Amino acid sequence: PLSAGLFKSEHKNPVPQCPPRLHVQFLSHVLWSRMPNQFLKVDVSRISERQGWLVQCLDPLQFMSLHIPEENRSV
Amino acid sequence: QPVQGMFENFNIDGLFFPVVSFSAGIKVRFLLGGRHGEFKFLPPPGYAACYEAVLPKEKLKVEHSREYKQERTYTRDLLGPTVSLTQAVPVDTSQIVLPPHLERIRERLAENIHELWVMNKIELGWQYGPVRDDNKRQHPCLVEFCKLPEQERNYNLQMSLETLKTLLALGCHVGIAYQLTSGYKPAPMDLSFIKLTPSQEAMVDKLAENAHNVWARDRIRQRRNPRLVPYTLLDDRTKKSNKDSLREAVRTLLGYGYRFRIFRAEKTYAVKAGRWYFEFEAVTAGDMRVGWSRPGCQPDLELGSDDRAFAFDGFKAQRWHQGNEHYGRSWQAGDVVGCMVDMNEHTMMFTLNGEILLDDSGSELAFKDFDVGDGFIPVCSLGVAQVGRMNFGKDVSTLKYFTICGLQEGYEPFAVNTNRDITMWLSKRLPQFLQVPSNHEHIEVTRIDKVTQKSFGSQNNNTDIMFYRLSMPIECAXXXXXXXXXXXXXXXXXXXXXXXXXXXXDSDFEVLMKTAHGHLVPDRIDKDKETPKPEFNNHKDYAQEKPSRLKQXXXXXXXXXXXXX
Repeated sequence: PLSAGLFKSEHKNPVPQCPPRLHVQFLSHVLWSRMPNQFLKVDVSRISERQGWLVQCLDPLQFMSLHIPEENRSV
Repeated sequence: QPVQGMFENFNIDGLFFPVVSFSAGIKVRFLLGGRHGEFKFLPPPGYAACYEAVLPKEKLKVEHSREYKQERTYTRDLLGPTVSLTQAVPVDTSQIVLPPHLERIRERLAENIHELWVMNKIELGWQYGPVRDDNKRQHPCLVEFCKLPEQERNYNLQMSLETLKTLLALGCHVGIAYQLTSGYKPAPMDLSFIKLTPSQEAMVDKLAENAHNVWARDRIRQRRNPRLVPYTLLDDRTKKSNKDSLREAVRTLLGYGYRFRIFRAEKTYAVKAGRWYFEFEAVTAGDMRVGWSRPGCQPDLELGSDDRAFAFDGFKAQRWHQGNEHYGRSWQAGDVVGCMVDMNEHTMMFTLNGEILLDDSGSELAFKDFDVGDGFIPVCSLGVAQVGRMNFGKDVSTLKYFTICGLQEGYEPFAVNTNRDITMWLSKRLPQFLQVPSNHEHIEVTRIDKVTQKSFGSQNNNTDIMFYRLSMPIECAXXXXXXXXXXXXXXXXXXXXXXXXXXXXDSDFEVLMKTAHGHLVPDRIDKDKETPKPEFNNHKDYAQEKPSRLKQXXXXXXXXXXXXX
């Protein structure tokens, strides 16, 4: 029945109100990224054998990330 | 056995490439033809391979995907933006009227080109025979110019025409200034004795370039000959022949008398007292700035242009603040610069390869009487195709000009008393969405409340296009999958009804006029309704619902897409 009455908790309220979360977001450029202190350490065979190009990865590496749902984004 | 699916209807703009993504515990082998590998199955008809896709006379290696995703120490070559390879048609000659004043010169040069066409074949040992052959060392196009018919003279004629037309197109003015054969006597004059100027040498080079361009444009209809690349992308061995073939034209003419990337450290590493010194190496001499900024610096504004950074640029030898002042000297390829900041005295100094920089007033000091604020963090900025390297300390064995300066005046490395490396934050490229701040110029948003509305406003002199978007997106269940855009009348728009399980975020892309009061209103008729109420000058503003999409440009179409089968 409403836009606000679809992505919120209540749905049987047909009065089109706007909660404070509904704020316009413009595509901005002021953002910094974090260069990790550890990478995957991929080693290429560097021999270029006649039976293919070899790429190897053995050491595992993990990290955790928060998931903002209303933005549907992982940080 | 092939799979039963494919991604038809996808955007073909861009340079496609094969890619493999893996997490851990994997041993993968690409398979091509030739010395790179061996195919296990046979390719379908027509499909070539990458070892043939590689450009001629250029190597083939394997990067990761974009950048320096290498497990390396501080000796990582940080790169800024780059160009589109500078390469991702011949010159127009036919659109000029040929002056009949030198049509006789054109015919003389055509006769000379024909007689040299005879000459070189006879040097190989070709006689004049009635059969058009190449292995029988004979040619029926060696007879006098006058007895040459129209089916054999047009070649040299058009050659002379296009030579002089290319000359006029380049801009130089054209005007007034033995082995016994089998019947023909080609011997115009001694035309290989006087020097040719380098200008005319490059002229003949450009003539050969144009000729090879037209020849390649003719040859692209054939398969995949290695000579289908333009003349500048051609091997240096056969260029001289095409250059000599065109040099004699001007020989006769003369003889006859006729987005920068910013990098910094973590904001928590700011300093408020002491002497801090760090090195910045640059293997290039392009656009590169280095200095100390406050933990409020903009990742998109130019480094130093505001009161949040104090930098120095060697590309112009200028210290950078709110304004630019000529300071120090420029650097070259493969140089270093040590930056030192004393907070007890508010003193900034820079040494290019151990040589302290001087200002115009004869003072080694760069910056002076500045606020301590909240701290000063090292910062660098690189331009297009500019790579560099930073050193915050912790490696005194690798620091070169620390003993030359800094070691005695109580100056300390930025990361000497550290047990782990610095985070080394950077400026990201993908422009994600952010909420409109109150202290933002040229863009203001209000909110009132009958019905509830969020109106807009602006006060600016330069116009652009925005990408306004709502915060909370509407999610679609497994059954529901339809979206209809109804104008002031009825529902007339593109059939956008495909979403098995997605989350669409309402948005409008509006151009900035002098007065922009177009806004969004959550209204109601029978279901969820968002009305993007526009105003005057509504011809390029769009309004739709979009998932996560990060692209900043000015286009109504050319959007990414793909239909999976």
